[PDB]
Amino acid sequence: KLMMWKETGGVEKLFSLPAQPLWNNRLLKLFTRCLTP
Amino acid sequence: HALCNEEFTIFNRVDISRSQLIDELADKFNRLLEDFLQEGEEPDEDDAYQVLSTLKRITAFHNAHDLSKWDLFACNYKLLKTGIENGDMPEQIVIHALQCTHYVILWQLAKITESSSTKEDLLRLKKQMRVFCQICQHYLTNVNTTVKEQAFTILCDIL
Repeated sequence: KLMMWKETGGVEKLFSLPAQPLWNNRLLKLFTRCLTP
Repeated sequence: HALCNEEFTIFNRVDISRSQLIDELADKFNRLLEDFLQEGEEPDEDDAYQVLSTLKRITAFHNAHDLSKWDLFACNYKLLKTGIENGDMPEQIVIHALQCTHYVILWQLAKITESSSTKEDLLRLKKQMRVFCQICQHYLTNVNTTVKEQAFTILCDIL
């Protein structure tokens, strides 16, 4: 769990990933396409 | 999901297996829910355990699998409505229902991209979205901290 949180705990990943974890790349795109510049 | 990649020549077999598993889970869920809510008398605890166990599997699979052909939005949304109306439902049941409904809404969107769907489907998605947010708000101001935490995450991502 701490290894994971070191993977994703960085704020750059914190501001580029969903809060509720979505595993499929389809739904990840559904979210991250709303991330503008 | 790792074994269901189309480019690999196993999709037929893995999809047959996927279909059987999800089918059994869906039939059991519907059958159990009919007696669960029932509007007629008081529910017990072992059947609540079974319902929670089945829902924990359907939710776990609806995060990477498109369980849309087995329309469940009616089941989950009905369950949540009885929960607001009575105010005695189990917390984990609320949490996993609130998760599975977010998943079904997200996949419904996933399918609105091909443009093969008529305007009726877009309006249906709007109707399901506004209904969901209303229920999530009430669950953002609940007594159970786990429930309120799950509400926040889901509402933020949906918005």
